[PDB]
Amino acid sequence: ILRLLETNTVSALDSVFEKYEKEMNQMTHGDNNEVKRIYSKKERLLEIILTKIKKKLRQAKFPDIEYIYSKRQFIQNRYSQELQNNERLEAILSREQNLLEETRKLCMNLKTNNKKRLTEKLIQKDVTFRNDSHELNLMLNDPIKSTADVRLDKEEVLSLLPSLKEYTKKSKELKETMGQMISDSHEEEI
Amino acid sequence: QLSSSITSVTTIDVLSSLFINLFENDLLYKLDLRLFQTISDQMTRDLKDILDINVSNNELCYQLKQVLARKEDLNQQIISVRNEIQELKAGKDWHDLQNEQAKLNDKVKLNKRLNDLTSTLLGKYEGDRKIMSQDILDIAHFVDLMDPYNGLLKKINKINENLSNELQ
Amino acid sequence: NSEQLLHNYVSDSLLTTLISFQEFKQQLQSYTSDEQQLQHWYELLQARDARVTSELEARIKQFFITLRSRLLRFLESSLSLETLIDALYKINDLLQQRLQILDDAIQEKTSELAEFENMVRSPSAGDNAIPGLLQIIQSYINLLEEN
Amino acid sequence: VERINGLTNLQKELVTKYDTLPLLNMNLRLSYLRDHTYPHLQVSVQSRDNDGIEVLVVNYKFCRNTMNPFEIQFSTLLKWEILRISTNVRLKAKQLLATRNFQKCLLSLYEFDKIKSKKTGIFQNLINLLKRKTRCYSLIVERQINFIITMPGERGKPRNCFLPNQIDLDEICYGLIKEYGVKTGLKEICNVCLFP
Amino acid sequence: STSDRSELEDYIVLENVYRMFGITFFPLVDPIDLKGEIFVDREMLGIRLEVFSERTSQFEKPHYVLLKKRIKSNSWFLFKHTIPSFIDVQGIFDDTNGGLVISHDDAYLFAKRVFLQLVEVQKRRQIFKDLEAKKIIHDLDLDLESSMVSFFVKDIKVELFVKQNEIVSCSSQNNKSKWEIALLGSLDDLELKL
Amino acid sequence: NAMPYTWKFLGISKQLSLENGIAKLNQLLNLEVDLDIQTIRVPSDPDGGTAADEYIRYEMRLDISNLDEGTYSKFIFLGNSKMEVPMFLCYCGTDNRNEVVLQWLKAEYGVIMWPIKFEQKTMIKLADASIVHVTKENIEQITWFSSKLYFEPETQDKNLRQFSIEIPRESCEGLALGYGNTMHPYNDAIVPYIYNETGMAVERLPLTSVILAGHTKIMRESIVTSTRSLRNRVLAVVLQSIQF
Amino acid sequence: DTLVVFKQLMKLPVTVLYDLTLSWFAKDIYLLTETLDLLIEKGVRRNVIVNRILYVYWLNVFQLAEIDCHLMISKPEKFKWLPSKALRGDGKPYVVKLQPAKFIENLQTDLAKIYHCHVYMFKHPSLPVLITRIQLFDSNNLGKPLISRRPYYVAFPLNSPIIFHSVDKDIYARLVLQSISRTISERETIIFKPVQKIPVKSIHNIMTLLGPSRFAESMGPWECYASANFERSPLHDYKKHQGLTGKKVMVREFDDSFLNDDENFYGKEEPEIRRLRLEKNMIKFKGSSRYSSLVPIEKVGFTLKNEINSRIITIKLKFNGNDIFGGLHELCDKNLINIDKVPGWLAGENGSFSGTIMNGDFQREQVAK
Amino acid sequence: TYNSISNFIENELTALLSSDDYLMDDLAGELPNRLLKAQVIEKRKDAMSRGKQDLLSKEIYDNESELRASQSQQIMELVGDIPKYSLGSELRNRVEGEPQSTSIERLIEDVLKLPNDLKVLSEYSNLRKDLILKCQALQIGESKLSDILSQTNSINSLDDDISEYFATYNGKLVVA
Amino acid sequence: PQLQALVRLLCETSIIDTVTKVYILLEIINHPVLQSALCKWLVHVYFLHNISSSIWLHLWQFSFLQKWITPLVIWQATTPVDVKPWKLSIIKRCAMHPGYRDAPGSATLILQRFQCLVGASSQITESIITINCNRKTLKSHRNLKLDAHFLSEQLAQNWPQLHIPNDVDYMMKPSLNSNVLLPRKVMSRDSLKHLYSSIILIKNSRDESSSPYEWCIWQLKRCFAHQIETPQEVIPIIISVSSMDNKLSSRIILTLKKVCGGILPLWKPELISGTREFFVKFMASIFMWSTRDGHDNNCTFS
Repeated sequence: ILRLLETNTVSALDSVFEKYEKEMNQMTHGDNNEVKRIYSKKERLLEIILTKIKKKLRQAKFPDIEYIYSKRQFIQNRYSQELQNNERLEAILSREQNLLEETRKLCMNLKTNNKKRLTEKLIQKDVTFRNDSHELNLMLNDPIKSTADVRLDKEEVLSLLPSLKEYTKKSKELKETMGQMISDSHEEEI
Repeated sequence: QLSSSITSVTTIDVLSSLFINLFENDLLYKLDLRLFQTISDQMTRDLKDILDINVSNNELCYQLKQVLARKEDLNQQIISVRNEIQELKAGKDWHDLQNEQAKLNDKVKLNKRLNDLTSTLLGKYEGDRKIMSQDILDIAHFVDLMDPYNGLLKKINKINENLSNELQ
Repeated sequence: NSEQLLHNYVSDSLLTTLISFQEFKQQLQSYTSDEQQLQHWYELLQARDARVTSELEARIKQFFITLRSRLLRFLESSLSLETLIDALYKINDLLQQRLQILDDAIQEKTSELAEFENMVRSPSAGDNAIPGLLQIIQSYINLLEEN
Repeated sequence: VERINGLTNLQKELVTKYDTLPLLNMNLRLSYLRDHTYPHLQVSVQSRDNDGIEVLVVNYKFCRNTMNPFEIQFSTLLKWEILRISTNVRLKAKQLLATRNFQKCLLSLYEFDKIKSKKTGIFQNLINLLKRKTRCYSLIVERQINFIITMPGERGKPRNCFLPNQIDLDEICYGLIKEYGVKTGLKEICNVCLFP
Repeated sequence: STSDRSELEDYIVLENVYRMFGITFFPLVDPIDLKGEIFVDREMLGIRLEVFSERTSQFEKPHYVLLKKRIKSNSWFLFKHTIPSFIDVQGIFDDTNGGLVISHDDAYLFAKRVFLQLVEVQKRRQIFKDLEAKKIIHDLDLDLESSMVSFFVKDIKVELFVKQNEIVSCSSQNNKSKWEIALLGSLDDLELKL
Repeated sequence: NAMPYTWKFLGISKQLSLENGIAKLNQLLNLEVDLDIQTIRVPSDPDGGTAADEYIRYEMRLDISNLDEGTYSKFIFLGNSKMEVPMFLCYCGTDNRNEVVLQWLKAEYGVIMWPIKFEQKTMIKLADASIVHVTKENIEQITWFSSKLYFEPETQDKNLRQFSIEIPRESCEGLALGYGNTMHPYNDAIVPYIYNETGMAVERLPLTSVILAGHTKIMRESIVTSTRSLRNRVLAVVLQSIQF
Repeated sequence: DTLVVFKQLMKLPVTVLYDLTLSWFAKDIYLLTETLDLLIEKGVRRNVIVNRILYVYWLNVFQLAEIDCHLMISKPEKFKWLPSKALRGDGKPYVVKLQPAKFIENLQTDLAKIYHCHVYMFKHPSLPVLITRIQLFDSNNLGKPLISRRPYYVAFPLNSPIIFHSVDKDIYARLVLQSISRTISERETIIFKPVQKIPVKSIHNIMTLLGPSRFAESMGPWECYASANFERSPLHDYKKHQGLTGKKVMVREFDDSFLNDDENFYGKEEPEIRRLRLEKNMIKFKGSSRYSSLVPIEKVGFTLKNEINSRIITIKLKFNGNDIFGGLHELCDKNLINIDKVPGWLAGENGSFSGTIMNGDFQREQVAK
Repeated sequence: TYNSISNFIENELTALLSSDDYLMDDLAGELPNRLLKAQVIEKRKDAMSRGKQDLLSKEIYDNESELRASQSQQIMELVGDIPKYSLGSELRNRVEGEPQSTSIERLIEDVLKLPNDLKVLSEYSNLRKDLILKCQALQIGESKLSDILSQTNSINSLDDDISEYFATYNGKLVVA
Repeated sequence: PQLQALVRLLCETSIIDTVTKVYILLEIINHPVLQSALCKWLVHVYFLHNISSSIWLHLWQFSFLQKWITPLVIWQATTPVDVKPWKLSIIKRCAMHPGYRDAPGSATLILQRFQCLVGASSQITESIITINCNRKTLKSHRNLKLDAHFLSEQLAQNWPQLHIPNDVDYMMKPSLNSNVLLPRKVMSRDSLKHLYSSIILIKNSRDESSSPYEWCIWQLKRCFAHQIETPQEVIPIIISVSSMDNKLSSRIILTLKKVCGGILPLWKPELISGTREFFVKFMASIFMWSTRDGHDNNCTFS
């Protein structure tokens, strides 16, 4: 019973340290006591009776604590971090289910836009441009898609454009003076 | 099992109680008294604590394992959520928004501009009787560039063609 | 960490104090034997297997407290008009950037059409062009009229 | 079960075509070529030994136009000239051939012919309406819908933006040129001329 | 013989000029043809696809796009081809005339669309990999279609992203505003910056 | 391969009728076993020219307490004297009694034996012989199932190994009626069909094992079925196979 | 662990690649160059290089120090794939992509599973980058390290519609795919990769089969359009003999079908006609131990919905094998299948798509897993 | 039952003493070995023990408060339901400066501003407006270059109608 | 007395099972053990005629093999092992179906084995005695025609069959002349006959021939050495001389071995032709001798 005697020795020593704590507690709760040489001799007598009981227990050998704190705390900490991970993933599914019902609401709003284009076409009930625009070739123009109006551009027209349009009007009057000469060539073939 | 140390604790309690009877038979002894009953009850609840702590950890191990399976439900669940939130921007790319800007501008914006223009020129329905002028750089360029080269060479070779008519 | 705090609370600051509550009944009430009630406390509340009752309390109360935190999450789900004006200003600014880019490239197209052709076409003269044109035109018109 | 070689006569190889390659010459190459690229082409070879070569690009929709090249090597990387132009275009062709690269050039000259053709093909069946219609140089004479033919130095292939109570007309015509076809855009402009 | 061997050589030089025209068609038939009278019930246009370089001023590996007569009704839907799939064939195909492509001219402008779509890829690789790669010492590398392009200017690493010959991305306020530019401005701005 | 009745085949040198020494077999193995003897004039639909249809399938009917194919172990011995090899031996199951049966069959008659690793034309012929179901009117209707003509051509380097051809029952009737009418649907339609489609001369092919659906697994030499019997025209053509 | 890494590091060659690995693994280093110089000339005791560096300079930050094993067993081919398109809700694809923006999905999976690494790579004949991507997931036992469970790969080529991720079909596999869906979005664009053909083989013969190659459909009887092996350039007299080319008289007669299906006899022909049979085979399956394929297709299943007499005619046709179509000219050389009536779809031109053709209308059968 | 389960926990804790001296099971012979003074001492004990439930009422609210605070650090660290994206990188790091995409995303942030995330980074919005104004000056510079390049052509480049009409009519009448 | 007689043979052997198996099979005609069952095959031939043993072989084993049998080789090997060292009944009965399936779709590899069976079968030429020249000449002719017919490898197999059956039949005639009762007259007959057939074969094999050279050499030696060791064939001196115009064709050919054979034929001819008549046969023989001597005075270079 080697492990039995070892655990008994360790547990009795832990009880001896807690006995020292209890002896200090009784000394603090005592009238006037400061020697404790009787306490040390009592610890010696306890060790003597402990060895005698160890003889009696090794005779009747009829056939782990900080280890317990350690393994218990090991699995507690593992469980706690596992729980932290759980609420993290719970946070992320809460965020994305919030997002799922958001975009689901917006696709229902697109369905309301379907009913609204029915109503908005009901107020006034009255494709091959790709094939033609690449049959010939043409260009398109889009300074639009802005909710604020763009005819008030004359804020930021100021950079070079009014000077530009004045000089183009000057060139327009110059080409009018050049196109005076067409008076011969109006209807030379009509 | 722990019944052995339990029996040893019982024997230590009996002997410490005999010494307690001797001490309290003559009275000092308060310290020794609390010493050996602390020995006794500490030994008891410590052996009791370690054995049922073995039991408790041996079960909450597998309750932890159950919450690991709960984590697995989390991962499958967020796969499904992220999946559907992904292809829900596919049906929003789809026909809904497409027909929205395919008929919205069609029978709102352009028909707005058209009916505004018909309110203008139907409101002055006399256009063939009033103006017809819809009230330039391109005509400027093609006229002012067809004149000095093409007009000159066309005229001089047309007059030389008249010379070919005249001699021949 | 929260579960760590909660079992540390329930184990330490409750059950160790309950054991202290047990042992302070020998010391200062009287001088009697004062242990009979201690073993009857043992024998009676050995249905509180305190480790197991503490862990069951943890695996109840920590969980519904997290449910309560889920409840009290919801909080959101003046002077901003200046930045709203700044945003509308940048809206005009970039719409102007697009429109000015189109007008810039169109004017550049007019430039590349006009300047290069009119310069390198007649070998860079720009003399009195319409005068010579009308002169040869009147001469050719007189020749054709005589024809 | 014979084994002759094959340079011509469809029937023979059209039986004995167990491969899949380009078919072969006889004319069905060049018939597909000419008949599915409509204005024509002529040559003469002028070998050397490194090969000066001519061509006669018969541009052919109604009024002719042509061109002629210079030498190659047999490795096909040598240099090229223009030696005959028709005067329907004088200097816009030199805008083009200012640069090299005959692929783009020829295509434009080709698609440019198709552009002139479709320009006329729109103008005749808009003139067909027998109301107050009058005639202009290159646009219309009613109420001034012009449009350029740029043959630019940006993208290599000629693109044609349009022109049509001024800016209003601009965005309206840009709108209506997205629903009912270009061949009917004149019919639409007729509609805003006919009733109002 | 040599009686019409000159005639054949004339025809193939006519072919050579017709294929520097670029897009061409050319008949072929795959051996699915029942009946020496012989039916052909599936016909192939077959569109060879040829690009002119400048840097060598050659022609390349031509591409090839060959469609075929659909069984039911007089159509031309796609068959095997080869242009590398960073260019779509299928969508830009059936885009034209609703996928309902019958004549040869709509087929022609189909291949035209493919062609110039191919060729400005060739043009911008012909810009990068030649001109400032060799004039400027440059230590260049690039993508298959030239879109992440990164190099030394002479000194340092600059990435830029390209689109329809217009620069969008760049890798300083100096740097960024000098280079969100057009392609013809790119070589000029590397001339200027030094 | 989900059906029990395994029917390895065996040929006979010369015919000897059997009812003489059925006491001898019943003597040697001590177990009463019926020998049935019955004339059938297959082609029972007479489109075969009526040429020596004396077909007397001897049925060693091992009729004991039915606990196995080692208990029900029926044999069929089809004979025709006016054909050169006269007679073959089928046998079902997996019994150990069959060994001394055939051993005695060698012994008491003095006949010599060989198995039949039969071939492609064989497999196709009896394949569509399997689907003509026997009617009591003897004008026999045509069942249909779904073929799964597993091959296994080795080539060099195991490159091809194995390639199926599976036909839905619908398409079986399709190519039947489009032929049109026959009693030889496979060689009349289906192998002509797939020759005209995939150019696969399945006659010439290294076939290994046609499965027909839920009903047989014709193999390289060993027809397996899901019936305690073999159809008589099937037995006729497998006699026809080995002949000359 | 050390057994596993020894199974890996025995597959390696030695030459100087071990030297460069251990060089940056060691990031002493002055005279470590003179350790490794001698161990270059003592590059002899080949297998025990492993444990000696694995003990001298020796699962937390060590991951890149082992993942170069993947970097260099990319040398061989052994493992598998499967492809996946990249749609946008219209059938338009793209994968135009700047390289280093992979911290994005690094952080994005790090929001959802624990700290983690993935080297990128770059193959050096074939121009993808590939993402060896190890999911560090767990640590449990019922000891402080974490589990590197399953290196899932995503290789994508430059500028394709296609990526091909590796084949695991798991709740971590699909999770990483779900992440890499969204982290390549970047514009609130919509990616949602759907799947193609299920089986596969290795890298070169997946990208030349499909992706950003020029064989998008060029293979089968058509590789003379893949290569440009005729009609060279503007040249002159090569094209004259290219207009003076050979051929068999492989007559398309039905009587020829009687000659081929029926009418079996002896050799009775010179090596010319035997040659012409052989290149009928060759031109049918390639287009020119030589007798393999170009590309190992591994198993396919074709289908055939004819309609005949206004009535559907349906045969299915599954293959197996270790490379088919090379197997089929090695079958057809034996004059076992009668070559002129071999249509294209089982001539093998589609590149391993088990499609369901019907009256010449080959398809793909989308068929998600 | 936040502190109520613990309230029943401490109640069942003291109820051992309550049921013990209430039955007086050992207390019947303990006077031999507090008549009711023992139970008086017992509820003295339990009134002392209610300090623990005072600590419950403290620490439960402490825990819930700090977890609410952690939730506050979460919403401050993540985007507060703001999926806005390339500015959503731009406010944290430069990537490339795509004026196309920054322009277009700038055409989508101006939706319903007054009619979160750190007052929506008005400084980064001002930085983008400043950068766009810098580009606007960069474009206007080339506009001035075009103006000054076109102006040097106009100055350099810049009766007989009826006379030529009479001459052409005379040509018609003298040739036709 | 065969009950106790074969039991006495059991007293001289150790194989009771085969004894009782004779008294009641395919085990035996599959295979101490092997020689003992061989003696059982002999004993079955004794106690039978040849039926109950031989019928196994001479119908069913080759007539599997004409269709197919698996190993295909050990069966035919034992077949020849049985019938070759045994009865002319088995021999001629086998040879009937041999010539027939020869004229029918011959398998051209089994017919090699049947040719070996004939090659020992001086039993065959023995027991026929009536018109073997009919049967064997017809078989040789059919093989020649069909060899050219599946010729037009094709030509090499034509060479292989039409020469190998020839060599085997020549060995058969060699055995016939070893007996030579009336087999001498038939030996002259078939000897000149197959010599002529191989001569026309060499007319289809003039400048392209491989094996048939050895065949004609075999024929010539089978004339020559037989006539040298047996000078009793003076009525067959016509046959011994009869290689004249064929010998022109034979010296008309590398033919080193052919010339060696011709030298042997002519040398034994000049030896045993001194007893012949100096008018008709030996005049032609010495004429050939003079022609070959002129060929020798031409071989002094050529």
